[PDB]
Amino acid sequence: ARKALIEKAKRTPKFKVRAYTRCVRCGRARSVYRFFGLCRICLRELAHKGQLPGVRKASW
Amino acid sequence: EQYYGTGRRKEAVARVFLRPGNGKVTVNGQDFNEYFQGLVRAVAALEPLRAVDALGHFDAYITVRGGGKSGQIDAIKLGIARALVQYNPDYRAKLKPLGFLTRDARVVERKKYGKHKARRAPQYSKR
Amino acid sequence: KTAGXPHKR
Amino acid sequence: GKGDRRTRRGKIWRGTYGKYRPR
Amino acid sequence: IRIKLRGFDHKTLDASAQKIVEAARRSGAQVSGPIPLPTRVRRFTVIRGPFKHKDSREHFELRTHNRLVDIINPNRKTIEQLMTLDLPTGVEIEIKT
Amino acid sequence: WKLEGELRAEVAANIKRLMDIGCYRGLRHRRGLPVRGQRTRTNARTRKGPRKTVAGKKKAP
Amino acid sequence: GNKIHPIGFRLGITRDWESRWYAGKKQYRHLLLEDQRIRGLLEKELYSAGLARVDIERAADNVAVTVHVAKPGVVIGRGGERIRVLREELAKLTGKNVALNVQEVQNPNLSAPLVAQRVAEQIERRFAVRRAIKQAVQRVMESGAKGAKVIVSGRIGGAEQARTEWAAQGRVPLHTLRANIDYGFALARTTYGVLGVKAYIFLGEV
Amino acid sequence: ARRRRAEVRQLQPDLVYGDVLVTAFINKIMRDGKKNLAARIFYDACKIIQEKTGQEPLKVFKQAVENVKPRMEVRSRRVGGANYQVPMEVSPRRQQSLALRWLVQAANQRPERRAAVRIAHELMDAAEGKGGAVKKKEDVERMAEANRAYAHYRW
Amino acid sequence: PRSLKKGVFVDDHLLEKVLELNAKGEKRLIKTWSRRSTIVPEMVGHTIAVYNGKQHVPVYITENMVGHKLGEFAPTRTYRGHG
RNA sequence: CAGGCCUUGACAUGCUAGGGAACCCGGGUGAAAGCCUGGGGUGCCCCGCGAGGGGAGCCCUAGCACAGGUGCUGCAUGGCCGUCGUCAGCUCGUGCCGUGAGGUGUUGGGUUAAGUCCCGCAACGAGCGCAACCCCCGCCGUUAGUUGCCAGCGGUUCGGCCGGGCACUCUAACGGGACUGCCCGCGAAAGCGGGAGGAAGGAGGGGACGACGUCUGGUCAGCAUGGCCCUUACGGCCUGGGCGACACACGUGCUACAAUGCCCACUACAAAGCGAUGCCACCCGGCAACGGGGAGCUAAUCGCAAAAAGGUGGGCCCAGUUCGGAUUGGGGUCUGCAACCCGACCCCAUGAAGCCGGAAUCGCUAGUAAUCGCGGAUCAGCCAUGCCGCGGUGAAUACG
Ligand SMILES: [Mg+2]
Ligand SMILES: [Mg+2]
Ligand SMILES: [Mg+2]
Ligand SMILES: [Mg+2]
Ligand SMILES: [Mg+2]
Ligand SMILES: [Mg+2]
Ligand SMILES: [Mg+2]
Ligand SMILES: [Mg+2]
Ligand SMILES: [Mg+2]
Ligand SMILES: [Mg+2]
Ligand SMILES: [Mg+2]
Ligand SMILES: [Mg+2]
Ligand SMILES: [Mg+2]
Ligand SMILES: [Mg+2]
Ligand SMILES: [Mg+2]
Ligand SMILES: [Mg+2]
Ligand SMILES: [Mg+2]
Ligand SMILES: [Mg+2]
Ligand SMILES: [Mg+2]
Ligand SMILES: [Mg+2]
Ligand SMILES: [Mg+2]
Ligand SMILES: [Mg+2]
Ligand SMILES: [Mg+2]
Ligand SMILES: [Mg+2]
Ligand SMILES: [Mg+2]
Ligand SMILES: [Mg+2]
Ligand SMILES: [Mg+2]
Ligand SMILES: [Mg+2]
Ligand SMILES: [Mg+2]
Ligand SMILES: [Mg+2]
Ligand SMILES: [Mg+2]
Ligand SMILES: [Mg+2]
Ligand SMILES: [Mg+2]
Ligand SMILES: [Mg+2]
Ligand SMILES: [Mg+2]
Ligand SMILES: [Mg+2]
Ligand SMILES: [Mg+2]
Ligand SMILES: [Mg+2]
Ligand SMILES: [Mg+2]
Ligand SMILES: [Mg+2]
Ligand SMILES: [Mg+2]
Ligand SMILES: [Mg+2]
Ligand SMILES: [Mg+2]
Ligand SMILES: [Mg+2]
Ligand SMILES: [Mg+2]
Ligand SMILES: [Mg+2]
Ligand SMILES: [Mg+2]
Ligand SMILES: [Mg+2]
Ligand SMILES: [Mg+2]
Ligand SMILES: [Mg+2]
Ligand SMILES: [Mg+2]
Ligand SMILES: [Mg+2]
Ligand SMILES: [Mg+2]
Ligand SMILES: [Mg+2]
Ligand SMILES: [Mg+2]
Ligand SMILES: [Mg+2]
Ligand SMILES: [Zn+2]
Repeated sequence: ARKALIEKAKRTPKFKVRAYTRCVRCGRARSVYRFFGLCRICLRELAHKGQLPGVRKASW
Repeated sequence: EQYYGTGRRKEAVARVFLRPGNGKVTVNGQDFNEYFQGLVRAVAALEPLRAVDALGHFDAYITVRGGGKSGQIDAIKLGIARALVQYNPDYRAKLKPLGFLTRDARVVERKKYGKHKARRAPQYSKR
Repeated sequence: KTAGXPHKR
Repeated sequence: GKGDRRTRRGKIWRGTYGKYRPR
Repeated sequence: IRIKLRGFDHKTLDASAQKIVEAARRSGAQVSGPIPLPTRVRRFTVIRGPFKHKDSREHFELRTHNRLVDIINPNRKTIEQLMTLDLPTGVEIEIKT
Repeated sequence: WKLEGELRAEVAANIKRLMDIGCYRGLRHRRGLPVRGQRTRTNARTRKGPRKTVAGKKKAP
Repeated sequence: GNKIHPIGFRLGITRDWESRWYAGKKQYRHLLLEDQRIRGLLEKELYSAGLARVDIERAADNVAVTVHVAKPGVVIGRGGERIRVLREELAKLTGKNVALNVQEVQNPNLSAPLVAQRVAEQIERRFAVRRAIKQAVQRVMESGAKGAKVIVSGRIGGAEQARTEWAAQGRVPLHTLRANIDYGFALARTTYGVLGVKAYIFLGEV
Repeated sequence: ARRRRAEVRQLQPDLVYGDVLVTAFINKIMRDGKKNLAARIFYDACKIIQEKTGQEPLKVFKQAVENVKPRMEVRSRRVGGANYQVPMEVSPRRQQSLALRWLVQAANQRPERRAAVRIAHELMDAAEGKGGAVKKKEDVERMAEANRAYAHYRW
Repeated sequence: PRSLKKGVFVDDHLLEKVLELNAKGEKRLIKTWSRRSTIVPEMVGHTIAVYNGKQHVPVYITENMVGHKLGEFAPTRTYRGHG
């Protein structure tokens, strides 16, 4: 239950509650940031890669 | 007509204006003992002049924002001690030996990932 | 060893 | 204490308001 | 003539602030200097590993710096010259009155 | 207001009819189990009572 | 299982983003998805041209897409034929003004993603992994670099026991921030599974 | 504390009597960072201790501290796997610390409802040689006298 | 519970079956998967087969159970104790 | 998991074939999915006054190829992570010694947080590590003066409110600054002690950063991937259920057992963040949750907002209580299609255990521990007492 579920998420749901976030890149239904539309894993991979504008490792 | 110092300590910043007078102080638009009422530590912000005997010779107009009422106090204690050496550079000695000329960098340490606070750790238990 | 489908466990 | 919703400290603890901590 | 510009890289942001402030310093009159607004920070804290390892993280921030420049007396020689200006891609500008 | 013994009558009467009809709450007043949807895997000791320890599963020597 | 990524470690210092633009919380994801969706198509096609980088810049309803490459030929095409045929298909997904460019790679053997891809490709052809590594390092140092290290990890030669093997020359100080270290990864699929090639090229300190 | 021995923190003298020993004693009263409340308790008792028994408050405080400082205590040493009770002379730093610590603890064991009264009476009883904190000092001094046989293991 | 500014909630497709019965001279067994339906005075006297995830459980409706929900009388877990 | 359904399939490319569909609204049945169905009616280019016939986005159905699998193998793998360990280490080139594994260098004296340096030496160099370059904090400067600031004049509905100004506080970019650089002493040196100056002194405090490798450590369920297995089913859609069960046992936590406390009223002082189907001032209804109005702000402007501990005054008087707030009855509010299973919140009533915890065991060396509140991510709501952050108050102790 993966590809059918990554496709059903894009679909408009019978009710606005059944809509849930989903990583655009890998398809994770969990730990999905609204801002990037990514998940915590892909977010880390693209940040280290430099393909996320302005984002960088924070240090304080 | 004025003598100014900037006192900082722990997110609290102080602007001290020392004008000659009866020894009357106000802080943020109200009286000293009105703004520090009930805080025994309050009498420590006016300690530097005790070292130069300037007790009742200066009135003080002082504003403070940020931090907390005890961090604000230590800022005042540095601020007036910073204005006095501006008024009288000779106040260098007898003030620096009393450490009134320095600001402590002692601020809150950041919380870190995998702890409860900066150093308090989650409880350990093998098995 | 790891339940998943038929193998269940 | 903080566990009693029917007091001010409890309302603060759960971050709610009511008769026992109004605005 | 109220001009605010934004970006993630401040070096590109402060650069384009110095350009425009000197565009009105050529033709025009009074510039209100490039005043820096407080930086708004959106942070992201992630479990550093793909599985299980909760007590190991990694922090990421996204900084959106803000600069403000005000042109006092416009003089449409400036309002013309501004149309031709090299504005890098890392900066987005907004103008009101 | 109705008070003391009179109040306890209606509290009893409501619990009893919850058990009579056989709703999910009345089933939990039967068995003395938590009624407001709490966990029973642990805790529940106020509603369930003092612990009744049992022999467990063992390892190999 | 411990070392941090060498680029993301130096971003804003010795390395700059491969997507340079501003956006707001309203359409940041929509644009970033576009970058990824665009960058997906490019690496798929321009692979045979040896794609070493994709730069993206944006203003509004327009985009840069500066493609660095070792062989501008497979990009431009006949008098600018492929460069058009792709730019056509490009904005066919962007719906914007997509102005593709093509920058030449000075020394390809001084680019990390290329060295990794040459080794990843060489081992798909069943070449001696241990040798391909030493040669690649040898080329990068002959190309003047101040240091190089190359890592292949997996079932080398198809062995059942997985293994890691590497070679290095000069110096590669990953802990040093002012040290420009180009990093690049290439993944080689084989009859027996996936291998992983890490290339580290140390250009110099700034 | 392997490398170097630690440094002893110097305390800001109190804003009334200007005495470090007073500041240290308030810190032993303080719980959860409430030094304001702490100093407030200590001073209220100074009132009580000047009302009852009209001596000077600060004078009663210091003498009570003196009557609670232990000059000898037992520690542990080795010689094989054995665990001896060795009588040791108490350092001035430690005499003060144990005296202050036992006072608050003895005070809080008292039955008076409010905190300042417990501290007032304990400081009074201690300055006259009674109280739990003095009974604790004499108790410690006894155990070092009994195990005086093992005094030759001292360092 | 549900805001009374909203309605006493019934899935309609069940209330439909109930009302046609009252008109036609009930009874009839009623199989529903709608546990979330609120019992309602038009249901008094019938028996409703409420699904509990595995089976449709008959529930004779009485006056004293009118205000409740349907799933309350089709328990969802079989337990019968330990040991 | 149960049951009702779908069979080139929810999805990818590719091949035909019939309809020849595009798109948007309906109907019957049904829990829904599904099955059955009815209307609004195709641009390319064309033979076009002709009936129109084809070609094609894209659709529908039939049929293939193939898709699909969070099925298995982390003992086939990539990638990433944990870990030893921020421990001072692991090595290489040539030379020398040894038949050889290998040794030497890297040992030794001294030194340091450190294979950090000094000195010595069949060793002489070099690499990965250490340190440094990077970030936050502490002092100072410069450049800036609105939405931030108000020192001093001028008005002032008495609110930095208007004039005025950028001094200051600030905000945010670039610089300065510390080097054991100076003095004394020890020393062969590196360094060590002490002192001066200084906001800061011996790496200033915190962060980012994790050597060759180890655990055949973790992850085939984020993703990728070899191989094995399923193909009207281990794939796919749906409604409902379960993931929340409960004789029990363990971990991590919240709230407490009270007077340095609890309650009520009044009154102060933060920081970091967040906010256009968002934050929502202010007003009214309501004990209230909230509802209804209804400004302002794409936000150093308007809002979240009250910070809490604290300060003042007042009450309780050592009680299982004006401690504790579990459990349960009843009544409501909000989100949501829907709160039975199985939501949060408000109000009335209920007011359990618990009198400081057996054997045992954990954290922390300073703005730390303890305590006090604040925000954010996820997010309709929320079982968050969790996590990542933020500041307020602020200790004890280190002989060894
Ligand atoms: Mg399935
Ligand atoms: Mg998949
Ligand atoms: Mg949701
Ligand atoms: Mg999600
Ligand atoms: Mg600051
Ligand atoms: Mg704190
Ligand atoms: Mg907290
Ligand atoms: Mg109470
Ligand atoms: Mg809030
Ligand atoms: Mg944890
Ligand atoms: Mg780590
Ligand atoms: Mg419930
Ligand atoms: Mg509940
Ligand atoms: Mg519950
Ligand atoms: Mg339950
Ligand atoms: Mg084969
Ligand atoms: Mg493994
Ligand atoms: Mg692995
Ligand atoms: Mg196997
Ligand atoms: Mg170290
Ligand atoms: Mg080791
Ligand atoms: Mg070793
Ligand atoms: Mg050799
Ligand atoms: Mg030889
Ligand atoms: Mg021989
Ligand atoms: Mg050797
Ligand atoms: Mg040597
Ligand atoms: Mg060694
Ligand atoms: Mg060796
Ligand atoms: Mg040796
Ligand atoms: Mg070295
Ligand atoms: Mg200035
Ligand atoms: Mg380092
Ligand atoms: Mg294993
Ligand atoms: Mg395992
Ligand atoms: Mg596999
Ligand atoms: Mg997989
Ligand atoms: Mg469920
Ligand atoms: Mg669970
Ligand atoms: Mg908890
Ligand atoms: Mg516990
Ligand atoms: Mg939020
Ligand atoms: Mg209060
Ligand atoms: Mg009781
Ligand atoms: Mg009892
Ligand atoms: Mg009570
Ligand atoms: Mg109820
Ligand atoms: Mg529920
Ligand atoms: Mg009691
Ligand atoms: Mg205890
Ligand atoms: Mg306690
Ligand atoms: Mg420590
Ligand atoms: Mg408490
Ligand atoms: Mg929510
Ligand atoms: Mg939420
Ligand atoms: Mg919170
Ligand atoms: Zn993802």
